[PDB]
Amino acid sequence: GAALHEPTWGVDDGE
Amino acid sequence: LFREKLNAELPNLVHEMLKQK
Amino acid sequence: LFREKLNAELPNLVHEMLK
Amino acid sequence: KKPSDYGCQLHYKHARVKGTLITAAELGLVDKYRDLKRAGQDILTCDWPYHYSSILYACYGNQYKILQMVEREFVGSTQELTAMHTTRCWVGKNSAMVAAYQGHLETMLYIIDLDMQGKFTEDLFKQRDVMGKNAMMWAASQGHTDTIEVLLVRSLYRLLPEDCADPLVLKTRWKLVSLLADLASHCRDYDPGCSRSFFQEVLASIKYDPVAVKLKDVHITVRTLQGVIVSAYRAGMNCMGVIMYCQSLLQQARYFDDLVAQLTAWEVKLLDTCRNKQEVQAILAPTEDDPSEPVGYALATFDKAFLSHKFVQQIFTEKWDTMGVTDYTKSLFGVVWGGCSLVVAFAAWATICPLVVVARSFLSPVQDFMMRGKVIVDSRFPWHVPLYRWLLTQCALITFTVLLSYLVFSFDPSDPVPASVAPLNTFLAVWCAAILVDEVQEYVEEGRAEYMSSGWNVMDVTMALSYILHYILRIIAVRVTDNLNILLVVNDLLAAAALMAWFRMVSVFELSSAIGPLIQMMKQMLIKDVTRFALLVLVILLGFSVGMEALFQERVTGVIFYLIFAIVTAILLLNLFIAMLADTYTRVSTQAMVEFRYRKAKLMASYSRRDFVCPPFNLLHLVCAAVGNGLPVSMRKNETVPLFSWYFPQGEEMRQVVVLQRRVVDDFLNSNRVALFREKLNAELPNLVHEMLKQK
Amino acid sequence: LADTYTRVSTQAMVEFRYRKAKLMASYSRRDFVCPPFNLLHTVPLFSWYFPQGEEMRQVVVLQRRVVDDFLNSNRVA
Amino acid sequence: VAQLTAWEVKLLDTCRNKQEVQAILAPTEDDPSEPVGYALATFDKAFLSHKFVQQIFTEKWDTMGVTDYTKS
Amino acid sequence: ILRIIAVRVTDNLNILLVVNDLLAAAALMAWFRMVSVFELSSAIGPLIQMMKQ
Amino acid sequence: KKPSDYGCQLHYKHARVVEPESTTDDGMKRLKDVGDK
Amino acid sequence: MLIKDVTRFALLVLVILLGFSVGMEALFQ
Amino acid sequence: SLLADLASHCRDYDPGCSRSFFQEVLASIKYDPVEGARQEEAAAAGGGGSARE
Ligand SMILES: CCCCCCCCCCCCCCCC(=O)OC[C@@H](COP(=O)(O)O[C@@H]1[C@H](O)[C@H](O)[C@@H](OP(=O)(O)O)[C@H](OP(=O)(O)O)[C@H]1O)OC(=O)CCCCCCCCCCCCCCC
Ligand SMILES: CCCCCCCC(=O)OC[C@H](COP(=O)(O)O[C@@H]1[C@H](O)[C@H](O)[C@@H](OP(=O)(O)O)[C@H](OP(=O)(O)O)[C@H]1O)OC(=O)CCCCCCC
Repeated sequence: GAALHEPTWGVDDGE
Repeated sequence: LFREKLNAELPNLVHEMLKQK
Repeated sequence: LFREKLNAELPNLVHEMLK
Repeated sequence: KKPSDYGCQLHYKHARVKGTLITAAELGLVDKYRDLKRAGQDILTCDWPYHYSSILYACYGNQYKILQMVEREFVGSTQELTAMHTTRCWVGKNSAMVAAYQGHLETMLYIIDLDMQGKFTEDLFKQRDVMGKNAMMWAASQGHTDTIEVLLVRSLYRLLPEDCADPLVLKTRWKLVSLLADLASHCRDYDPGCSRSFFQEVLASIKYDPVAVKLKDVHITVRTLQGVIVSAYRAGMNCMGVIMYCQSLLQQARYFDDLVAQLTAWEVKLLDTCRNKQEVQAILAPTEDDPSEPVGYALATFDKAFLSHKFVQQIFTEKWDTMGVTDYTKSLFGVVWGGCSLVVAFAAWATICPLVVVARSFLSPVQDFMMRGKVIVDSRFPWHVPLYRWLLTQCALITFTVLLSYLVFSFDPSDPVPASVAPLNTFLAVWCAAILVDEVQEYVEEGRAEYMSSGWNVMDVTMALSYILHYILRIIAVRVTDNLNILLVVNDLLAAAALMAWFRMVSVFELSSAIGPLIQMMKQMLIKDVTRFALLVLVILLGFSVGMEALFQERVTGVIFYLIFAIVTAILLLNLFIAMLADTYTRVSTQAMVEFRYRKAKLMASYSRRDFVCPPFNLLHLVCAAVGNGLPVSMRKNETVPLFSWYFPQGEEMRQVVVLQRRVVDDFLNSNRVALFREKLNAELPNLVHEMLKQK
Repeated sequence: LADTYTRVSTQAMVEFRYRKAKLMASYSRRDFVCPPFNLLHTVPLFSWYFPQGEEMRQVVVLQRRVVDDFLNSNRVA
Repeated sequence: VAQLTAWEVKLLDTCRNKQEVQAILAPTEDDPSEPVGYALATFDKAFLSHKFVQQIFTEKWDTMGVTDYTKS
Repeated sequence: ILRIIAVRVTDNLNILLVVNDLLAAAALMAWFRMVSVFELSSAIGPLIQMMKQ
Repeated sequence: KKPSDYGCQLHYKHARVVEPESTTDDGMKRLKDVGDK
Repeated sequence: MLIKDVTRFALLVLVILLGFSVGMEALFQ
Repeated sequence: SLLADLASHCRDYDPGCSRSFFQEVLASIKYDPVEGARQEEAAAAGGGGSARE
């Protein structure tokens, strides 16, 4: 199951 | 123990909820 | 490793389910 | 009606139910103060046992309304008001110290209000009293947290410039002055019916028109400190300085340890935003526009989270060592060859250093050759390697511990009259004059607090006293040409200089981690846990030594039952002393790599400014530095050379540094903007989890 | 040695600051003089206890600014 | 116990100045229930040793900085 | 009290040997009470509380 | 008006001597210690 | 403790006991 | 109701009408827990204003 891939969403959109 | 079946499954559950979205 | 990316980044996942 | 189980447990138990402008202002009558003035009086009337003026009483009893009524016809020029607010006290106060002496928000908002007008010609809150306190050191010592926040907003307001024109720097100046006008929001003037809230002209001259009160709306949280750090950087400032300056305010406030430990982790967060050495020296650089060194500031406020970072430790390493000479120790070839060149070069030092002292101060081009150095540190010019200045002041230190131990080992009272003026005793006395002259010119050159903080600057003076007052009491009291007396103190002070001599030798392990963080540990539980435990033992030991005398003044069941109380109390105290050093061990063994790296960076900077000479030559060079001006530097080359070489850059290297720090700081301020955005979402999850379980 | 070190390291300032607060409040309720002048011959604890008029109106506004942000804080934690 | 003890220090830390410390610790005429006097009567240590409650005693007990003219 | 009974009937081991014993306990408890000046001072205050606990 | 409340806290204290043409790079900086021969 | 606790302490106890011995030597003469 | 669950028995001493355990304290409270939840979970869907914060 994608041995070094992991789902990422996003840390951005601050002020 | 049902949560431990879900504990080692989160990179297949977080990938679905970020595809259904 | 995804537990140390859902612990410190849980507020950023419950934000993209809103939009 | 009987009180509940909660009622009669918690509820309140008991059943409750002159003139002369001295007591005129202390009480608060506004009309009485005007009528006595119109007849004729003194507005600076001084009472004897505490020098309290009539103006200063109104600041004391929170009746600011007198001090507005004084403004109507009783002050002329704006210089006259400062003579009446800063008069004195008997302990040293002025009007803004007595109003912050006790918490007087309604008055300390007034003296702040007159200061933002510019009605005073003086910085009225920056003055000091005879004790040494401030206008904000008084509000933090008592703990008046309501007027600390009024002082902190002013000090955060004077930071941001008036001259700049920028929407992000004019938004968070009206945001600060509104935070004081909302903080007053009441308490109108002495004359009723006047449009004067408490802050009108300071909100007017700000250029900002905007287009259920919580607790984060009327206080200084992290959200308004980030709004100042980014907005002092817009006006053009050192972002490593404004963080180091805002932290020095909140450490003085003493009641904000939520914002000190947030600002401390904002300067470690900024430091490792850099990648390489070229990017660390960019943001730490005092260029010509903002000549503010934050390296020189942080080793003046002892900033241990800054000074022990892994990046700041390598901008000092490239100056004081940059050859790996400190790591020619953990090897088999380095010790037997690098140590062999040490005893050679030290012997090369002592037989050439007085020769280059006199040649430096007289007219010769070898003073140009001694300046030929100090821009590259290597073994081509070893005199400006700051490690090789540290090795020679320690090799001269070890010699003084041997040569004074050699004195007591070959010593007897059978020597003749030519023993007081000796080839050995007189040379060890000009050393102790060279020590005491060095400690004088390390006191006034650095300062009082930067000198009495090391812990060995006492032992430099003490063994330079107990040998000067041994050589003097060898010619004043011992048989050379004088009379006979009790001379035990003459031979007692020699070991008083010999004990502190070998104790001074432990400074050679001020480097060497794992030998280093034991000496600080040894000097931590000796200055705070030895003079402290031996006072509490002393007042207990006087109980037993007097309680012993009361027994034997007028049997075995009287004394052995007295002795078992003493053996128990000695064990019950030794139980408490061992748990008081094993406590202090645990307080300093956890910071063993922060307390060491900070104490290392305070001598990689102290020895990087100073010269290559004078553990004994502060009487051999100072006598030729005054002569060289009489027929040219004494201690002025520490201060002219600015501690580094990547300081003030002329030309088009400043054109790259200011370009470089706008890719470090702007890649930092959009990282605090992301970490704080999660804290806006952190305390919102019972309104976000309720939506995703409704959209679903 | 290790049963006092458990207590010296953890709770020693807390044992000190509590005894200091029971000493500064034993004198806010105390009467007149010490053993000298003792045989020679319902006051409130704090001066801010029981605000009466406008001082009461500000405090009851002030405690709903602190408590309602503390109960709002524990609901999220 | 160790959650309620860690809720009464968490409320005391929520107060940011001195007026908000004596706003929750003061008995009004409506609810005349003093919590300071109950802390002295049950020997509460985690409340009475806090730095915002150690301040409100020192302002009634000293009020002139006489204990501050010592570090000179 | 017991020092004015020292002018009465002479026992001198039953009566006089307890007179000096009370005076040592009168003074040993008095300088332990002299520790109570450091109740307010930090860095000696925790020394008295740990000697109490 | 000059030392604006952190100017006499943080600005560089001493008076520097402005050299006319001083390159602060890695090379062409150490021209006064090594030769150009 | 012979590797890590002797060579960092017995050098530092030695600089203390040599100072106390010399400070004793000038008090026995 | 946390105590009426902790009893849940004690058909008291007779064939009397089962007297659950607290049948005259729960009925003295003026609360119906099907009308209380509906005006709370829906007022909390407007962000706030259900009871307090
Ligand atoms: C150390 C500076 C003070 C020494 C001078 C005091 C000499 C006797 C003065 C007698 C005149 C009485 C006038 C004052 C009346 C009074 O209240 O006396 C109480 C006090 C004296 O006044 P105080 O309230 O100011 O005493 C403490 C003390 O100064 C602490 O050192 C501070 O903590 P600190 O070390 O962190 O700075 C405390 O500050 P804080 O309050 O914030 O906890 C302060 O309360 O009662 C006494 O007379 C006790 C005698 C004090 C001598 C203590 C010797 C301790 C030596 C080792 C400590 C240094 C190492 C520090 C370790 C962390
Ligand atoms: C004798 C060696 C040859 C001369 C070279 C002189 C170089 C010098 O003085 O180094 C200190 C020396 C080495 O000690 P030591 O073997 O424990 O090595 C130190 C330590 O082990 C770490 O590796 C380094 O700390 P860190 O983990 O990286 O943080 C540290 O360098 P720095 O990073 O702390 O700077 C190392 O120096 O200490 C002494 O005991 C000898 C005292 C005799 C001093 C000379 C006589 C007065």
